Amino acid sequence: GKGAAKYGFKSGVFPTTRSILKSPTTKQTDIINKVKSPKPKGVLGIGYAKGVKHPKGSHRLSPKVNFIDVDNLIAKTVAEPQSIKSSNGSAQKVRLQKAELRRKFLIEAFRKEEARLLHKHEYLQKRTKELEKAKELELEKLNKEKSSDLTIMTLDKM
Amino acid sequence: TCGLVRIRLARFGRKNSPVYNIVVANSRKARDAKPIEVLGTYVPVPSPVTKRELKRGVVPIKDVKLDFDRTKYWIGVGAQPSETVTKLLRKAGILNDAWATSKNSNVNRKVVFERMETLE
Amino acid sequence: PRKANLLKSLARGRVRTSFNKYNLFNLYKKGGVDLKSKSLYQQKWTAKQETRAYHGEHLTEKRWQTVFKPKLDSVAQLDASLRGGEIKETPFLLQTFAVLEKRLDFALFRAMFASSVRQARQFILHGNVRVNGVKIKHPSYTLKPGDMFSVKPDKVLEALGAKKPSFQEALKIDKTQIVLWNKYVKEAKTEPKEVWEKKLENFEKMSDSNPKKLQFQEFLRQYSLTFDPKWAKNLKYHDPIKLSELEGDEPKARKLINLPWQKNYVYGRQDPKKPFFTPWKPRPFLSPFAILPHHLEISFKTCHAVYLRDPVARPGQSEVISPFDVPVHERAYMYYLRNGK
Amino acid sequence: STIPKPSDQVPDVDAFLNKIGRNCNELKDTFENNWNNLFQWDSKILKEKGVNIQQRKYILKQVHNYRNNRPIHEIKLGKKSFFGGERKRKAFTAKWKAENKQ
Amino acid sequence: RKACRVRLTNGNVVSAYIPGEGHDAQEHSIVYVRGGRCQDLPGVKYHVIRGAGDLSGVVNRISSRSKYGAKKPS
Amino acid sequence: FSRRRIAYPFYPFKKLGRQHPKKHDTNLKTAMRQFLGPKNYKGEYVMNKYFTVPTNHVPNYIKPDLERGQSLEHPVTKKPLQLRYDGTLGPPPVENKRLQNIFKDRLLQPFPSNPHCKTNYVLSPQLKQSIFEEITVEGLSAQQVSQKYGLKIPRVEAIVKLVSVENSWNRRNRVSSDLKTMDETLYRMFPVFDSDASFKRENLSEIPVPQKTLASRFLTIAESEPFGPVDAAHVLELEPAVETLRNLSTVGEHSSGHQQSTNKNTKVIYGELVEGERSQYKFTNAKVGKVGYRYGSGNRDNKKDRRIGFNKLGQMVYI
RNA sequence: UAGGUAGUAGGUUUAUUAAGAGUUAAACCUAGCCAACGAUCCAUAAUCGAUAAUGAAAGUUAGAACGAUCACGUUGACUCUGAAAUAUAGUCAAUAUCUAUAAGAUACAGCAGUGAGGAAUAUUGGACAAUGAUCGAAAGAUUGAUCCAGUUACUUAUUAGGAUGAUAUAUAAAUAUAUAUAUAUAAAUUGAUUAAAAAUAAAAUCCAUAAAUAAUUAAAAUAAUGAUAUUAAUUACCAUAUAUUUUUAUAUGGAUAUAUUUUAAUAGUCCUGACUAAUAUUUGUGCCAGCAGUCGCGGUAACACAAAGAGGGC
Ligand SMILES: [K+]
Ligand SMILES: [K+]
Ligand SMILES: [K+]
Ligand SMILES: [K+]
Ligand SMILES: [K+]
Ligand SMILES: [Mg+2]
Ligand SMILES: [Mg+2]
Ligand SMILES: [Mg+2]
Ligand SMILES: [Mg+2]
Ligand SMILES: [Mg+2]
Ligand SMILES: [Mg+2]
Ligand SMILES: [Mg+2]
Ligand SMILES: [Mg+2]
Ligand SMILES: [Mg+2]
Ligand SMILES: [Mg+2]
Ligand SMILES: [Mg+2]
Ligand SMILES: [Mg+2]
Ligand SMILES: [Mg+2]
Ligand SMILES: [Mg+2]
Ligand SMILES: [Mg+2]
Ligand SMILES: [Mg+2]
Ligand SMILES: [Mg+2]
Ligand SMILES: [Mg+2]
Ligand SMILES: [Mg+2]
Ligand SMILES: [Mg+2]
Ligand SMILES: [Mg+2]
Ligand SMILES: [Mg+2]
Ligand SMILES: [Mg+2]
Ligand SMILES: [Mg+2]
Ligand SMILES: [Mg+2]
Repeated sequence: GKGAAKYGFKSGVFPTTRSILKSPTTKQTDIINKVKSPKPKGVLGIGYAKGVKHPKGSHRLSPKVNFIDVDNLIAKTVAEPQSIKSSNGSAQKVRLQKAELRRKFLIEAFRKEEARLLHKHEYLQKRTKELEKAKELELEKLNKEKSSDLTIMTLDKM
Repeated sequence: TCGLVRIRLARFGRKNSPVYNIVVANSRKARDAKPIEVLGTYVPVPSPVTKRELKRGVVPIKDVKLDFDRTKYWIGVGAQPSETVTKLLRKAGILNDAWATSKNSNVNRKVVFERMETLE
Repeated sequence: PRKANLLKSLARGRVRTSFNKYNLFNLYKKGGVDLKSKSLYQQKWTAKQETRAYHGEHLTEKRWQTVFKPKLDSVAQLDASLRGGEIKETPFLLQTFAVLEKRLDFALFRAMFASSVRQARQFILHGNVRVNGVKIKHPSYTLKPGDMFSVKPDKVLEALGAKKPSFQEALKIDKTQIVLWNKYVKEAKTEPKEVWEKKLENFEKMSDSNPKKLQFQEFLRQYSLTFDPKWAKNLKYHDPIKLSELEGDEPKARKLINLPWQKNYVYGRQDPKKPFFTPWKPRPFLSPFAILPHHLEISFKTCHAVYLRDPVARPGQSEVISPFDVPVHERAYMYYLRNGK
Repeated sequence: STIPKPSDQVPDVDAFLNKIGRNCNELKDTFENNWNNLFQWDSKILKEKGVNIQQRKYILKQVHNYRNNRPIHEIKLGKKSFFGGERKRKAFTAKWKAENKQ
Repeated sequence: RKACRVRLTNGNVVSAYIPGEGHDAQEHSIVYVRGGRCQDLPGVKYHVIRGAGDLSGVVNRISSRSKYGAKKPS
Repeated sequence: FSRRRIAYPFYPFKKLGRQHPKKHDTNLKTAMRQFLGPKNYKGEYVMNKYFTVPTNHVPNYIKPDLERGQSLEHPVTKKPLQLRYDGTLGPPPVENKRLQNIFKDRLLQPFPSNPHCKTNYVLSPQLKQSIFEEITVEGLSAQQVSQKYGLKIPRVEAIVKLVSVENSWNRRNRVSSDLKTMDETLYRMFPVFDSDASFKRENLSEIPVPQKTLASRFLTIAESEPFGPVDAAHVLELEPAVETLRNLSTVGEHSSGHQQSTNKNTKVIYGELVEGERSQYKFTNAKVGKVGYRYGSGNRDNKKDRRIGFNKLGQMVYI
């Protein structure tokens, strides 16, 4: 139907993509700074102003964001076997191989996701600065006086 | 297959022309219900090779599209592949011989072509 | 497809994509489409009647309406402004039926590999057509720019060649040919001088359109152009044919026939195993329809063709071959845009 | 594949058809005690010989087992409880406890 | 103009026009009623279908047979 | 106002008079016999000026308007012959001036009512070999051969492809006498292409007309401000038209600039093949959110626009 | 439907819960809260989409099919277990039926099927081969999920034959190549007497393919397993070698009597006064019979009724 136009004429839907990292990481410095920034007040403010009692039984401030330390996430989720146990049994060997592959996969997933997130912030920052510079250049060309401008009547003094 | 999160084929297409989505799904949901994620596609019918190609030595190819990175993540968090999906992942080189069974264990069968990773 | 009924009716006078004799007369006597005095609906209906008769008549109206594309494709010459000559208007609306030209059956007709679109469909359906080396047996297969398609040579010769006469039909032509040959040997022998004098005068009005004069010069070198009584004496009378005696026995018949032009074979049956008139000659009335398409490159020696592009409209020309003028196509386009409303 | 060799427990096809069970001893005339026929005939040939769907698939499964040195002992198909299937067990048991023990 | 009062299976009583030349409709005859009014008869807003139920097709109808429940002559 | 109109010839013809009751003839049938002329014992129409093909590279297309329906001529002298009161054919009383000086354009126009349809020029067997030998042996680019002989690049590429097929056919003696006879006959029916003749040369500056540009935008600028093709291209947010022409000339397989390598960046895996396996698995890397069959997509099977395609074997398959 | 609300609106405290709250229960306070931009009440309805229909579009319609969500499993309430259930469970009651007559069992909105209702919607089918689900260490078992087939023009698509084709005889000396072949005689269906046609329509001629027949035979699935299935497709004596985009071609080993299986083509339905495509006319009826979406038609030359001819759509 007409609705498909809004989505590239794609008919049907896919399940929403899950996020490997469910919270921001401790290396996403940009986000960490924003939450630490003082909250605004006034017309466009957020929070209870000084001297304004908050509702009894309610928390005055918002809960602190939980930043994930990928090193700690990896240490608690896919910890390595503490001892090199004797896997002489056929089933023990299969389990050891499967556990090793699973640990390799999930550690690569968490570290690739963190890298992607950090690399995406840098790319956006670079792209925005470029766009800003290009806009200034474009605007400067627009403001540049051409010879044709002499034929445009003007009343600058008035 | 066990667990609550399984990697299995969901059937699409028409009668007598099956195609499949490779999906991560809750064990209890319907086979063709919208899954957690769609990892790829499996077309079971091999591409037909012409008479000349056959003598030339061309082997029919079954085509699978798969997100290799996302699939590894789901194996990492304990998702359990179905038997057919297991065969596909072992052929792709994502899973290894630790996932083979006694009935399909090709312990002694000659390799005519070795898994080759290329760019195209 | 739509059943073929009364396609070549002279009263209706519809023009079809064929080389048929009756279809040539309908085209000859048409004298354009009359659109005067008709209301807008009547004009559109008439345009639809005429155009659809030629462009894809075998397609059902409902299928055609689905196939019909409102978007027409033209080209922009980027040097026009750098020429200085009076520019011509592009006939955009002659692209109304261009969507059909990419069909395999239409492509065969435009390549002159079949005598009509209907025959092209049967060639495709019977397994005689290949596209890019693969046998395609669906007339509705759509070609893409660069595709090469081929037709079995025997089928193309049967479409562009004369009809094979039957043994009985060709055996009555030889009987008459022998009678009219023995009359030329009785007039050459009774008064040889006049016949040779007439013979020389005929060769003056040949105009070079008749290659027989070129061959005749060879014959005059095989024997100043002065009369020779040895000629009349050399002439011999062929023996009459008893149709009943040699009836049902072709080898016998093709051993009792020996004419100066047709030797040891019945008329049109030099090789009865071939599916066409032998020796091969073009079908009657081929010149009026022999049009070389701008969108196909044809190799008649091998019966191969390449689909260069989809037909396009350019200043002063449309690559869509049509017997109808732009005003008729404009009315037809107006009809299908609104689904005949 | 290849033709396995007769053993002491399964000397001939008739012994093979008796060990697997599932009434497969009623096909002894189809095979004619020919060892090679049992290990060469595929489903298409067995279907042409009148073997029904269930039996021919079962034989081919046991032929593969024999070829791989896996046991060919009869495994029985499932059967409903004496007191009936779960959906009709409450009713059956109620009518069986009022006609046996009152 | 031949008409008929009919009690529909939903309890509504209507007046239906009987089309065609000649009809065998009587009281208690099972009829099928479709939409369509008889312009010159006020209050007759429906038509009975010829060749359905107990109403037979028009006898000896040659043209437009499908509209009068007449089967094709061999 | 509209009524059924029997398609009588627009030109004058001899209508039927009083008829014997058993003839049961029609005025359309008698008009056709007059167009065709007498039919000989061999089933031919020798008196009709269209029965036989031209052999001088000049198409013989119907000209009913210019000859006023007179289609009969002497089979050897090509001199007009018309029907007389006696029922015989003889010289016309007055020569037809409309048939002696025909415009060059009309000669190539097959249909009287459509002057926008013209026949194409046939390429001589020599020019084709020259083009074949320059692209393949000398190594010239299709752009060069196109700009040299005045042929569009797609046609140049097609000639190379077809000449290759004629060499294989001639190398295996597959071109029979009948095929040679037919080819020559058809060659002598069409006007031969002349690379030198400027009018015969094909335009080489044509580009497809986009749709966004098809609209008419107007800008009011200063009276002495220069505005050119490049400025217009920026306004319409399209590459310059000259650039489009240049990019369309580098598409030929033998043309300069032909390049295709930016796509060789998709990881592919070819699964191990073991003895006895009848097929090989090929895995192509994809991205979640793009790959897969979508859920709840529109079913078109019961709709007029149901998608129909063709597989590698040419078999019709539903998509 | 104009007033509604009385745990109603708010405050405080306890109980209960993993958890907020008149959410529930208890207590004590304040007099609030909603409402003509529609409260309360009544009626009706499962909701929606990157689904379907339509339109230039904004929109409108549907909610069958595909997918998402909710609710329910004859009706009501309650309880147990549990992370989660007022569970298709259990308890009690209601309605109906049944047999074993018990503080009994059953409730087809699971599949197939039957009666009823209705204008109207199908098999009491096959298989677990595939994809899944459950149990099992495994071997395996189960699966009306599912996959297949059956019924039904309900919808869509492909195919459902091309080229040639206005007559038949008799006719004509006794090979530098002819050639506008020419005469007689008979025959010629419906309409019509010329712009009145039916009609290239038919037959006939040429050449095909489908099916059949024969051989062969993928793929769905492999370690093995194929319900569909008398598989699709291909090939036309079969096999082989060489050359040979394809394809073609030659030659070979075996195979029949120099050739090699056979061979087609019966569409319906509506309409022709105008809107609205339909000019070749004619017969019956006579404001009757009937037709009709709108205007209207029919009272003896009816283009409109009922038909023949011819014609126009799909
Ligand atoms: K359309
Ligand atoms: K209200
Ligand atoms: K339903
Ligand atoms: K199963
Ligand atoms: K009709
Ligand atoms: Mg288990
Ligand atoms: Mg009527
Ligand atoms: Mg009209
Ligand atoms: Mg509280
Ligand atoms: Mg309350
Ligand atoms: Mg209280
Ligand atoms: Mg309801
Ligand atoms: Mg809605
Ligand atoms: Mg639904
Ligand atoms: Mg709604
Ligand atoms: Mg349903
Ligand atoms: Mg419930
Ligand atoms: Mg309930
Ligand atoms: Mg309950
Ligand atoms: Mg019920
Ligand atoms: Mg049911
Ligand atoms: Mg009923
Ligand atoms: Mg069953
Ligand atoms: Mg008569
Ligand atoms: Mg067949
Ligand atoms: Mg098999
Ligand atoms: Mg009358
Ligand atoms: Mg009318
Ligand atoms: Mg009438
Ligand atoms: Mg009639």
